[PDB]
Amino acid sequence: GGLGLIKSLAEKEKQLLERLEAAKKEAEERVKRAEAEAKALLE
Amino acid sequence: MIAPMEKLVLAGPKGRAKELLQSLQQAGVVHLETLRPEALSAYQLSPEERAELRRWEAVSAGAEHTLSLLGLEAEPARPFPEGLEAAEKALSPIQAHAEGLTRQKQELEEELALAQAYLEPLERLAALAHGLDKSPFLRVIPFLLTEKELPLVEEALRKALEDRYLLAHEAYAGGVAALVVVHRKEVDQAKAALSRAGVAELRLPGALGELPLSEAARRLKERAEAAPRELSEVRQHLAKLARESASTLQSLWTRAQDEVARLKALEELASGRFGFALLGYVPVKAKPKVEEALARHKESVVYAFEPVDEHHEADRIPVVLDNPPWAKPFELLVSFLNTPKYGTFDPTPVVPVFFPFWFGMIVGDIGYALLFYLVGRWLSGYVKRNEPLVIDLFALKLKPQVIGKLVHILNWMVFWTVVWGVIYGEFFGTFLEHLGVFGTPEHPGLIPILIHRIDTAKTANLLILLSVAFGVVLVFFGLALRAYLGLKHRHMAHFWEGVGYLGGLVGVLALAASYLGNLQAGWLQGLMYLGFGVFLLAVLMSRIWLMIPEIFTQAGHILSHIRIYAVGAAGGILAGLLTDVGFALAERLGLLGVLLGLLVAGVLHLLILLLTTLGHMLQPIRLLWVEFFTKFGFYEENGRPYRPFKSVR
Repeated sequence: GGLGLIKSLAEKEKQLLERLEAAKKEAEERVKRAEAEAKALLE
Repeated sequence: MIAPMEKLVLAGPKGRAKELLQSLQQAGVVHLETLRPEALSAYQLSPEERAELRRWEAVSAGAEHTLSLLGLEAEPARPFPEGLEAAEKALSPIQAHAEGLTRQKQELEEELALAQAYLEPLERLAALAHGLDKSPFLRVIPFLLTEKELPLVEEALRKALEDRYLLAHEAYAGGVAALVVVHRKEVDQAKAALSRAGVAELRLPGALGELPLSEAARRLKERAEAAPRELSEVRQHLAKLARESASTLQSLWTRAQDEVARLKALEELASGRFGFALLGYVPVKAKPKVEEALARHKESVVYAFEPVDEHHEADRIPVVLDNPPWAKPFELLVSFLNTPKYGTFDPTPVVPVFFPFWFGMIVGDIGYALLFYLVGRWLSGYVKRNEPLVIDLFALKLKPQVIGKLVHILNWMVFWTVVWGVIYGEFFGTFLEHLGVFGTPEHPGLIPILIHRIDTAKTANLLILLSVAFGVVLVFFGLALRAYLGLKHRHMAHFWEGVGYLGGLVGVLALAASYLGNLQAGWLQGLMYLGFGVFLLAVLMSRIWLMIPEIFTQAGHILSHIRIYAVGAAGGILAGLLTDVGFALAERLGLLGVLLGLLVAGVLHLLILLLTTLGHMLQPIRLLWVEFFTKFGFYEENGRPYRPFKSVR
């Protein structure tokens, strides 16, 4: 019941932390791809 | 009875949790619970929220200090809903005016006291010092001193120059103003020698002992002339400021108490990492209003409304009384005891059944019951005045609901009191001496009374048997309740203990009535044998060495019920002896000073009533709390209290 609600809020925190870390990793990958494309444009 | 005290669990986001905290503070029907451990955060809200809470707490503390300086009392009322800075700006004008007034009036009173302390003597000294006030050849040591030790100071004056040192006490001889004037350095040595002989130059505080004595006397005369009207106007201004600002101050104080309570309640939460969850306890009879408030929330959020834990360790679960409206006033007397084990039976209805009957059988004076009804009428008039019952003699301001419960208990006890006083046949003590409204064989004037109350040889055995039987039935009910609680809680130790107590008590009562009472112990021989066998069998089923001392303690607790009959008979015999001696020395000695002798006898009877009837009413309740509570335990961890949010208004 309420302990399941507490663990559900904790698992929602875990899922949102996983989503934020994956968003940061994909953003770093997209920034690296943009840097490679800009290096290609400069070359 | 013990309530259900259902447990509630709530969860959601954070701002919705703050709004629901405001809701459950407005709907303060659930006591709080931490439940921090399993996968939760601490819900440390904010240091900015901590600073706003410190601002609100400082506002409430300053409001309480300003109410104390205003002299008014801090009463909870309807709150003043506004911002914290606006409430601070409103309070600080009033707080600054109150601080300035409390400084100025106290300073004016202290200035009036210091001016009147040395008003006339400094005036006489400045009158005598009309030649050398600041003349550059002589100092002035004036001493408002004691009686005629002026020769002892004249010894030091002769130690100074004799054709100099004008040193005498002129007038105002309460402090004889021995002023001395000689020189600068010679007068310094002379003042040292005079202080060695006992003298002191008048060094007062402020400016009266810090300026020239003529200007000091003029300023002291101006202060003494002005300080009375200044203190009166300051008291009038303070009274008008209190009468014009205490309502807004109390509304702001109630709102600040509400906001500070909400701030303190926000600290006790448990977060869920941009989520929040909490546990609490609310009554199942209050589940409807709590569910209406939960639907009144912004989401109707997930409220796991489970019941409390069962009789195995319901200790964090709170407790609350479940009594009838007739049984509602007994909860006030049961509040002297602690809360229950949440599965322990509240015997407060049996308390209102038995202690009213025992107090009726104890208090059987019709004059005492008439005084009780008259005091109930006076307290009912005071409750019609609807003030809190404030006895500054007792220093107790009580709720008028407590006074109404006391009046209802007084009526419910006075019914049985008048009933047993008719059973005792006692009218204002003993009015049957003059007019026999009861019927005795010695003096038949009317129909008979049940209790003779002067004759006891027929009454002692029956009164002792009834007082034994009431306590025995109470002890049997207590042992049965202990065994039933051990069965319901699955505490087979307590169940076997109550069973062995009942078996040993039955065997001991059978053996006592057989051996010590009459003959024919044939029906009781196997009774005592089976009772001792059951006691030994449940002792082996306990094996805890709960020895014969515990059984003898229960036996003495059962036997203590005869003291109620003893105390009732003692109070009746004392009132009868007082009324009989008064009637004898009044009518039988003279039959014309009957009014003064009756007044003296009534005053002595009222003094004896004020001395003894309170203890007579308390010792039935004392024996009831000693017997019925302890027979059911009632000292086992005291449970938890139903402590929800107040919202006192």
